[PDB]
Amino acid sequence: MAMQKLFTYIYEFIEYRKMVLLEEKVPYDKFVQMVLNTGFFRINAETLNHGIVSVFIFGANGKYVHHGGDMRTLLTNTLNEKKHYEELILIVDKPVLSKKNILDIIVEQRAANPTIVINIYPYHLFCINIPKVSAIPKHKLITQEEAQEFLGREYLQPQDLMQISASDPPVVWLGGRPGDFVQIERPSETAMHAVVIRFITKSKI
Amino acid sequence: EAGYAEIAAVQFNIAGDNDHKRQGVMEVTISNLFEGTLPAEGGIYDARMGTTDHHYKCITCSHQRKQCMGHPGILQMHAPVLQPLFIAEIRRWLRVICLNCGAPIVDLKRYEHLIRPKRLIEAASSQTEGKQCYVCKAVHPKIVKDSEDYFTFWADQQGKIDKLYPQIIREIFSRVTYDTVVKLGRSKNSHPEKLVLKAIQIPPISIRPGIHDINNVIQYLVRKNLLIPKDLQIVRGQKIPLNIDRNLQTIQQLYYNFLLDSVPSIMRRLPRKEGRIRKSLLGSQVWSISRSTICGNSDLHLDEVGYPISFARTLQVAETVQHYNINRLMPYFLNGKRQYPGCSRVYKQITQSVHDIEGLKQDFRLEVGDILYRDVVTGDVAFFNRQPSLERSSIGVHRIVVLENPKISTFQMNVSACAWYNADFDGDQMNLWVPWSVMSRVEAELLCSVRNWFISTKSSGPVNGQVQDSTVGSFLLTRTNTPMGKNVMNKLHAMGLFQTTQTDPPCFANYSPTDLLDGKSVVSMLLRQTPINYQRAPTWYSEVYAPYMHYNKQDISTQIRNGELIEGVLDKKAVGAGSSGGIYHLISRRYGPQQALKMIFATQQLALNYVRNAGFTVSTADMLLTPEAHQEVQEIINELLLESEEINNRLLHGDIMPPIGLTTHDFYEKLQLNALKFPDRILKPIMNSINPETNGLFQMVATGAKGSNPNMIHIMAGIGQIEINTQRIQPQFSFGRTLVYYPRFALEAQAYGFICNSYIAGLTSPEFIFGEMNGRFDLINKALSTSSTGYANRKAIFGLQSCIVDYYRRVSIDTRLVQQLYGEDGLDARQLETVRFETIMLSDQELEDKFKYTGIQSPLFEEEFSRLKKDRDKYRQIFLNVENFNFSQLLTDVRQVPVNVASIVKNILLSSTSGVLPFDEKSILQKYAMVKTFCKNLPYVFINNIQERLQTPIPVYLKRAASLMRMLIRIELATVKTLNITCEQMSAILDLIRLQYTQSLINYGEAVGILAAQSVSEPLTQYGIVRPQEIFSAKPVEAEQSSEMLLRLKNPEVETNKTYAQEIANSIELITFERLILQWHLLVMYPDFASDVEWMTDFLENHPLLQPPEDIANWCIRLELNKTTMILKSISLESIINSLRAKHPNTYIMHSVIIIRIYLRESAFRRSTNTRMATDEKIAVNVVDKLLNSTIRGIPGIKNANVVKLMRHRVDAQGKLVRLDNIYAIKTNGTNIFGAMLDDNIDPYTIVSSSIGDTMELYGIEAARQKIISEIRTVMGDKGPNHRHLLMYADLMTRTGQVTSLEKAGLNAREPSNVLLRMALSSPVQVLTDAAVDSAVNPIYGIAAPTLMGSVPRIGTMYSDIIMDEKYITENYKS
Amino acid sequence: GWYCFSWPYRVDMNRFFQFYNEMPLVKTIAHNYVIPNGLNTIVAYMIYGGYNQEDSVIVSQS
Amino acid sequence: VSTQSLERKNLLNTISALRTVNTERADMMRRVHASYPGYICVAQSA
Amino acid sequence: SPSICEGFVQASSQTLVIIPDNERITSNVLTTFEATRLVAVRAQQLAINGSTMLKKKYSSPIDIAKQELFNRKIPLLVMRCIKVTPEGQKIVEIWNPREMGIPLLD
Amino acid sequence: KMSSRSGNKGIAALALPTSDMPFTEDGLQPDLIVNPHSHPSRMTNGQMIETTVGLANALQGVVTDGTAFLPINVQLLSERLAQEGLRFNGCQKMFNGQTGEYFDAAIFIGPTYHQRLQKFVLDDRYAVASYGPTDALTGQPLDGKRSHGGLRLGEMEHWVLTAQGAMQTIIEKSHDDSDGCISYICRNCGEPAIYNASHPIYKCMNCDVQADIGMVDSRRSSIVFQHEMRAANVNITSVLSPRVFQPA
Ligand SMILES: [Mg+2]
Ligand SMILES: [Zn+2]
Ligand SMILES: [Zn+2]
Repeated sequence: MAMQKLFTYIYEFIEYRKMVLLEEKVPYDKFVQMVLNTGFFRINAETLNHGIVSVFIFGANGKYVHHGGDMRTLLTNTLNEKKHYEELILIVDKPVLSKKNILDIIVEQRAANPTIVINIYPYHLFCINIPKVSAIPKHKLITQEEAQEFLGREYLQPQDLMQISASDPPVVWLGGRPGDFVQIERPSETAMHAVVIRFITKSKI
Repeated sequence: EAGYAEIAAVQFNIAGDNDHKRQGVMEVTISNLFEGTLPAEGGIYDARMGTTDHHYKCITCSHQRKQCMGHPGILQMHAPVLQPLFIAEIRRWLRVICLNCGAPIVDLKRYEHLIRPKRLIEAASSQTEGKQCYVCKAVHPKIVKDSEDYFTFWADQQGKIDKLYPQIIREIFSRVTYDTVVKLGRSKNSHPEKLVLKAIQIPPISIRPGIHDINNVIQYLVRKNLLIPKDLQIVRGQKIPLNIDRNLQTIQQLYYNFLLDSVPSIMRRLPRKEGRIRKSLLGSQVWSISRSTICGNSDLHLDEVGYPISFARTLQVAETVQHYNINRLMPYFLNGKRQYPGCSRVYKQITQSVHDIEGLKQDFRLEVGDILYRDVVTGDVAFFNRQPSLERSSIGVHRIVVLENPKISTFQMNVSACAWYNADFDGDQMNLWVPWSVMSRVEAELLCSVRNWFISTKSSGPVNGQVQDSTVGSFLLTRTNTPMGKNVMNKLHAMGLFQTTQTDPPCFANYSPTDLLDGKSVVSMLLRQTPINYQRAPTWYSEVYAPYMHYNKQDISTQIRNGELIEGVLDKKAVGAGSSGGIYHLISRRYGPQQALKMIFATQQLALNYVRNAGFTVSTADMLLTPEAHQEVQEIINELLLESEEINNRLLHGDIMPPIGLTTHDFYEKLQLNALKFPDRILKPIMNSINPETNGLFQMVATGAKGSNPNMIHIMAGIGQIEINTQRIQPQFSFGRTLVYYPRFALEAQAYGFICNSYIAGLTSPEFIFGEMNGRFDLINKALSTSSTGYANRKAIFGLQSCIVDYYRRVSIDTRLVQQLYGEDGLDARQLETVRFETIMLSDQELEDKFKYTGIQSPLFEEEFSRLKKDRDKYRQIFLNVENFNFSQLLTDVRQVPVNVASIVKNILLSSTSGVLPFDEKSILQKYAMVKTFCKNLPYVFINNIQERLQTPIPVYLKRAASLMRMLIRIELATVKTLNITCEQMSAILDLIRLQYTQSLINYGEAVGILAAQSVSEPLTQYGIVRPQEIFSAKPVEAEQSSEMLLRLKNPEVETNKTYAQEIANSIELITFERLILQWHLLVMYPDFASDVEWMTDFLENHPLLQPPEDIANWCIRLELNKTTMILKSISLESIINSLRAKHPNTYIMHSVIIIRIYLRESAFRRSTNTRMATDEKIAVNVVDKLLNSTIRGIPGIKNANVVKLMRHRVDAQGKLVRLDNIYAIKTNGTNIFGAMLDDNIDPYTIVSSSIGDTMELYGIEAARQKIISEIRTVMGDKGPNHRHLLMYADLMTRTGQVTSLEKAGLNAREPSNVLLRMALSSPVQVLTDAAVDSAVNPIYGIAAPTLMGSVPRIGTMYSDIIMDEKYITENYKS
Repeated sequence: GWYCFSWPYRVDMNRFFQFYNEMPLVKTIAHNYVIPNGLNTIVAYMIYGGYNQEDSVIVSQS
Repeated sequence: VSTQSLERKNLLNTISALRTVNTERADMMRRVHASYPGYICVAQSA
Repeated sequence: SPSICEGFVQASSQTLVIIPDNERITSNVLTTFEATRLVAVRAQQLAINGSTMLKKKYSSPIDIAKQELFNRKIPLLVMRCIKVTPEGQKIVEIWNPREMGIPLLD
Repeated sequence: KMSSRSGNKGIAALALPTSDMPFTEDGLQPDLIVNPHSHPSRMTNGQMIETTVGLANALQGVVTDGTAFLPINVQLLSERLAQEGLRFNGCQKMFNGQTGEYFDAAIFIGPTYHQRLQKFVLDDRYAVASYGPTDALTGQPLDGKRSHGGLRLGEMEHWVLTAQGAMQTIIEKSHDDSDGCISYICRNCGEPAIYNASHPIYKCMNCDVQADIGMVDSRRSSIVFQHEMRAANVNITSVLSPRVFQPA
C-alpha cells in the first residue's frame, strides 16, 4: 500500500516544509501509470527563498534503480536544466539503500555538484505524517543566532551537544541541514516536559 | 624544588630505537648476574636499573627500594627484530608500498576521503600482488604470513619464495617518505621503520623483582644474542647457514614470548580479573582495617557500631599535637600501651621519625607539631562495609561504641541498620576501618554518615524502620484490647518503657501510682518531639481476614495529629522498614534523616520494653487445626480433586477441544492448573481454629512482622499444587512418568505435584520429592542471582561512570552533553516526595466550584483560575500522549516532587495564633501577587539569587524544569485555599518552599552515572535474561526473541466491538504460502497425474484468454492445497491465484477447480549472470523458495495476533477524565511498524512496538530514547528504580544520534579517545595496541582514567578547587 | 563433636573435640549408625529484649 | 584423579564424604531429577 | 627516526579569567561536597597552624573548622572552573563561602 | 554459630547470667532463647514438634524415635503433654529474670537438640594496623590474615565510595594505606624524571638542561603498569596540567 500512502503524504510533506507546488496534481491512477511507465514521478516545489526542490518517487522495479547508468543519466540531465535547484529528494524502496552502486552515483553527483543537496530516502519516511506520530516529540529548527546565544550562555561548542542525524525522519521533514540546531520538546515523567537542543550531523547516506 | 603537578592527558605511541637509546640508563653487555653480594655491573640486575634489595641504594636516583621506581636499560640486539605487538601493522605496511623504492603502489588520492585511523587498513585490504611500481617499474610481489610462527613473512614473486628478515624489513621501511605516511592515514610518530628494533628495552628491576621467571627470559635472550655475529649483514635472497637461521628465529621467538606469550609474559599480567588493571589498579589491599562477624545489639543506635576493645587498641587515630589539644591528648600519652585508652606511637617532627610508645625515652615530651597515634574511643567515626557492595549504602559511617568486655569479638549493630547492608546475623562478616586522617575524618562525618542513606537513592523511599520485634511489639503496645481487657499500664510501668530510649524522659508528675495509661498515650509522649500527621490503614486490617475475625474499630484506622496517636495500631504499614509515607519517612521530610533515625531507635525501645512485660511466643499448638476444621479442609481439597477428575473424564471421552492456537496438551494442563487452586474460603477453617488475640503465628503474619498467608496455609491447611515455571511437574521419568511411584500416563493430580498434606500433618515420599524439586529450583535461581547481574553490573558501570554533573546541573562526559539537566528536573533522588495533583481528574464544573474564587470581582481571579485550567489541560495532554506510546503505562495524578506544598500549608495553619480571618480584599490581593511573583521567579532556583535580583533572562530548559512545581504551588496556594493565611504567613510559606527546593537539587560533581548503574542493576537481581541483554546490547530487530507490537483500531467508535477486533486481528497475521500447502511435488508424464492432464483439459475450456504461453520449458511444480485451513481463515482460491501472479510474473498457474500446478519460463533463468554455476536443479528450488515465501494475506513479520483489552483515559464532553475499560486492540507476535502503516484497519499514529531498533529506524532517535526507557522499565518490574536512573541509560545510549550499546562497541563509539577507560573494561592488550598505532591522546577525566594513572577522580569533594582567601587573611591574621 | 576416638594420637590442623555429647530426646534412625554430636538444650521461643532478632540467639552464660 | 582431603569435622562428615558423588546446562544438571529417589538423597546438596 | 619527546610540546600556560560577580551563573549555596571539602581543608590546615579567629575554644581541628564554616569565618574561597578556552584561558567563578548558603550538614 | 537439626542456624549474640535469664513458675530456665520470627517464613515445623515431643520424653524418662516419614499426629502428641501434667500447648507461666515480673503470656519452652557449627569467631576475627608485610612488585599489603597482610577494598568498593563522593577516603585507603607514592615527570617531554632532594639529583634523561620536574601523586602499581606498557614498546607520555596565572 506504499504508493497510495506516498501519494498523500508526499504532498503533506511538501506542505509541512512550506513549499508551493509548481505543477498540477494528477489523479492517483495517473500517478501510478506514470510511475509504472516512465519509471519515476517528479514533483516540483518552490521554497520561500525561491529555490526549486524536485522530488523523485521511484518504482520498486524500474530501470533507474537496478542499473546505475540510467540513474546517472537521469541525475546529469536533471542537474543540467535551467532551474535554481536547492535539493533533490530521491525516494526509493528500502533495499535500494543497501545496493552500493546507486549510492556511488549519488556520491559522485554530490561531488560533481557542491551547491545542490542530493538525498536518497526509503519509502517509510513518507508513508505517514511523521510530525503527527505520537512517539515522536516536537522538533523545531532554531536559527544560528539563537543557538549561538544559547551556546554562549552555556559556554558550549556545537560539538559538545547531543547530535541528531540529518536523515532522522523529523529532521528530514523539517529540512534540517548539517550544522543546524534542532530544539526538541519532549514529554518527561519527572518534570512533565523537557527541552533539549541537538546538533544536526551528516546523513546516513 | 619539584612543584606540585597533575597529569592532564596521556599520549600513546610506538617506541623506536631512539626512544630506547635515550630513555635507557645503561646497556646490558655481560650475562653475569652477580659478581658477589652486589649485582654485576652491565648485567640484567645492574643497580642502575633500580634496587629491589634492602642493602644497597639505586645507583641512578640514590633512593631506597621504597622510593625507587626503577629505570630502564638498553640491549643492543645483534640482529634487528620485529616488534611483537605491532606484527599485524608490519604486515599491513608490507602490502601498500614498493619494496624497492618506498613510494606507494596504491593511489594516494583514493583513500584520502576516509577518516585517518581506517584508510591504512583499507589500502592494505585491496589486493596488491601482481601490481607494478611507477617510479622504479618493479612489480610488487605477494606478502604471505607464515603459519609456523607469529612474525616471519615471505615475499612471493610469482613463485620465488624469500624470507623477509627484519633487517630487510627495516631497509624496505627506511625508504618510505613521511608524506606517504601522513597522506595515507598514520601520523609522523607512526613511521613504519619504528616497527623493527635493534635496541630493545630491558624493563626496570622494579617490574621483575625476586632476583621471577621473566628474569629467565631476559637472561636467555641476552645469552643467545651474544652468539649472533656482531656485524651480520643480510641482503635480499642471500644464502645463510641454517645455524644462524635457528639463532635468528630463536631470539625473535624469545622476544615475542617475552611480551606476548599466552596472552611468563609482560602483557599477560594485564588482562583478567586477577590482572594488573582490575586487581592492582582498580582494587587495593589496605592497612588499618578490620573484619569480624556481625551480631545484633538493640541498645545501639542506628548510626552506632559496637567495636571490640581488642580492635580499638590495634587501629589508631592520628592526632597532630597543637595548643588546643595538648591537655586532651596527654592522658592517651601517659596511658601508653598498657591502660585504655592509650596510644601506640609518636611521630616527632624535630627528628622526622616515629617512636613506639613503650620503647620510648625517659626525657620525652609532646611538642607542638608531633603526631600522636592514639586508640579508638567511643564517638569516633568508622566506615562499615558489607560485601558485595552493590549500592551506595553498602558503605556507611557509624559512630563507634567500644565494647570493653574482652570476651566479645563481634561487630555489634542495631537490627534496623541491617537494611543498609542487606545483612543478617546468620554468620555474615563486615569490614570496618576507622579514618585516621583529618580530611578523611571530616568527610566520613559530613558526607558518608548513614543518615544520608536513610532515603534510598534507587527508589526514593525510606530504607529503615522496625523489623520483626518492634513491628509486632508496636502492634501489641498500641493494640486497644489485651486478652486481659483494656491495654493499659500504671505509672510505674509507663515510666519503665522510657527508661531505655536515651531521650529526655517525659514528665509523669500528673499521674498517681494507680493511674492507668493507654498504649497510645505512651507512644504520643514520644512522638510529640517530632510532630507529624499520618492517617493510613494498618497492615493489621486485611479484608482477607475480615469475614472470619472481629476487628476493633479503633484499631483499623491509624491516625496521628501533631504527634498524638489518636487511634489505630502501629505495624508494618506505619513503622515498618521501607514503608513509604510511614512515620519515619514523614519525620525525615520535616526534621531530617538524623531525627528519623533517633526516633526509630526510641520507638524500638518502647516496643521492646512493652514485650518484656507482655511476652510473645509461638508454639506447636499455634499451627494446629481443630478436628472440625480439619474436616473442612479435607472437604475443600476433595472439591479440588473432584474438579480435577472431571477434566480427566472429559479427556477420556475426547471432549477437550482447545481454542484457536493451543494444543490439547497445553489446554489440558491449563485446565488442571486452575482447577487445583485453593479457594479463598480455605482461610475459614484456619481462622476458626486460631484466636487472633493470642496466636503468635497469626500476629507475626497479620502485622507484617514476618511470614505471609500462603505460609500459614501451607503449615496449617495444605500445600496444594507445585508449580515450576508456572507449570506442573513434567514427566521426566521415561516418557509419561513423573516418578517411579506413578504409572505411565497417570491421570491423578498427585502424579504431577498436588500435595494434599500440610507441613504440620507430614508429607509423604512423593510429596516430599515434589517439594524437594520445587525447592531446588529456587536455590539454583538464587545461585544465578550473583553471577548474572554481576557481569551486567560491570558493563553498566563502565559505560555510565563518566557521566558527572556539571556546574549547570547538566550531565556530560568531560565536555560532551549527555543530559541538558540531570533527570530533566535537576533533583536528587533522595529528596523527592510523592504528592497528588488534585485538578487532573476534575471536570470543568468541579474545577470551577473547587478552585474558582468568587469572593472579589476582579480580573485577577479570572486569570488565576485560567492558569489552573491551562496547567490541568497541559498535564492531561502530555501524560495522555505518554499513555499512547506505551503498552500499559496509564495516566496518574500523583507525581514525585521536591516539595510537598500541601503539608507545608497545613502545618502553618495549625501553629497560627489567628483563626478564621476577617474578609480583607487588600490582604487577598497582596497574597495573590506574592504567589504569582514567586512562581515567575521559581526557575532562578536553578541559577542563583544574583541573577534573580537582576532578572536576567531564564533559559528555556530551566523554565520547563520548574513546570511541575509551578503547577503544584498554584494548586495548593490557590486563593480558595489560602484565605485564612496572613500575608506575613505567606512570605514564611514561600521562603520555606524555596528553601526546601534548593536543598533538593543535585550536587555539582556528583557521579550520577554510577548511581544509575547501581540503581538499575539491583532490580535485575529479581529478574539478566535475554531481554535485558537485548536492550543494553542494542541488538537489531532480527536478533530479538520476544518482539511484540500493539496496534490500535482505526476508530474510537469501533474499538468497543470485540467481534470487529477479531476480524482485523485475523487479517493482518502472516498466512504465507507454505502453511496453505498440505502436499507439494517439485518436478505420458508421472503417475497419478491423469487428473492433471484432465485438469489441463477442463481448465483450458473455462477461458481461452490464457494458455501455457510461448515460454514454458520443462518443469511441473504441482501442489495441492489443504482445504481445512482455507475454510479455517476464510481464504479464497481467487485470492490465492491473483496473489501469485501479481508478485511473480514468471509463472502461469492453471488453478484448476484443491490442486495447483505452477509452471515457469525460460526467461527466469538467464538473468543470473552474477552466478556461473547456475544449473536447473538449484534455480528451480530457488524460485520455489522465492515463490513459497510469497505472502498470501497479512503483514510480513506478524507471526500471530491476539485481541487484548486496554485500559485508557479520555476526556468527556464535560471535561472529566475517565478511564475507559472497554477498548480492544491487537497484540501481534513480531514487529513491523512500516507494515502496520500500510493498512487502513490500524491507527497509524499510535503503533507501539517493543523493538528499539524498529522504533529508531522508523521514528528517530528521540522516539528510540523513549522506547529504551519503556523497555528497561518493564524489565525492572514493580520495584524498579526511580525514573531518573532510566533516563540515564537512555540519554547515554542515544547521545551520539544512534543507539549505542553498553558493551565495548558502545564505549568505543561514545568515548574513543579514552583509552585507559577502554583498557580497564575488557581487553587491554588490543586496546593499547590500537592506541599506540593511532598516536592516541587520552585526556584524563571520569573515574577509570585517573585511577589507572594513580590519581583520584575530580569528582564529589574534589570537583571544585579551593584557593586561599588572601584578602581576608592579610587583614585578620598575623605572621 | 567427637571428631575421632584417636585424637590424642594425632597432630591435626583446625580440629575440634567437644567434651560432652547427648543422644537426642527425639532420636532418628541415623543415630543407630553415627555418634550424636550435640546437646539437648532447653530453648525458649520468645522475644527477650531484642537480642535474638534476625537469626541470633541469647545464650545462658551459666 | 579427583580426590579430596578427609576433613574429619565429625564422624558424620567422615561418613558423608565417602558416600559423596562428584560430577542453562550448568543449571540443568544441578536439578533434582526424577531418577534420584532411592539412589541420590533428594534433600542433601549445597 | 626521532623520539616522541622531540615533537612533544608541553601544554601552554593559561591565563585565569575570573567571571565578574554579577555574571556568575552557579548557585550561591555551597554544595554538600564543597562544604565538606572546605571543612576538611580548613581542619587539616588547623592541624598545621592552629591560628583561628573563632571566638570560642575547641579541642579539635574538625570542631573549629565546622564552627568557622557555620559562623562565616573560614579563610578560603571556592573556585568553580567553568571552561578552558583553546586560546589559552581558564574561565572560573570565585565564590566566597562567608557569603553563601551553607547546606544541611547535620 | 549454633544450629538445630532442622537447619535453623544462628549466631550467639548475648550471654546472660543465671539471675537474668527468664524462669518458669517451676524454675525452669532456658539455655537458648530463639526468636519466634525465625519460624514462619522458614517453616521449620519439625523443630517445634521435636520440642513438644521431647518435653514429655524428659518427664516420662524415655527417648523416642522421630524418624522422617513415620506416622505422626501433632494433636495426639499435644495431648501427651497434658497427660504428663503440662499444658496442651507446652507453654508455661514465665517470669522476667531482670525485674521478676511475669509475662502476660505463657512461653513455649522445652528441650530442643542443638549443635555447634565449626565456624569460630576467633578464627574469622582480623585487624591490621598501618604497617606490615608488603608485596615486592606492586608495593601493596599482602593478601589477608594468612599472610599477616591487609584486607581488600576491591573494585566495587571504589564504585560505592565514588558514588558517595568520598574522594579523601579514597586517598587515605588506596594511596596512604595501600601503595601510594610520588612520581616525578618532566614538563618538557612528559617522561619520568629523576629527582632526589637529599643527595641532590635533578635531571631528565631526555632533556638534561631543559628539565622541568613536577611531582605528581601516584601509586606504585600504576608506575609498574606504565613500565609494563613501555616494556612492550608502547610509549607513555604524561601531559602535565599547565601553569595558570592571574592577569598582570
Ligand atoms: Mg547472612
Ligand atoms: Zn632508582
Ligand atoms: Zn624532559
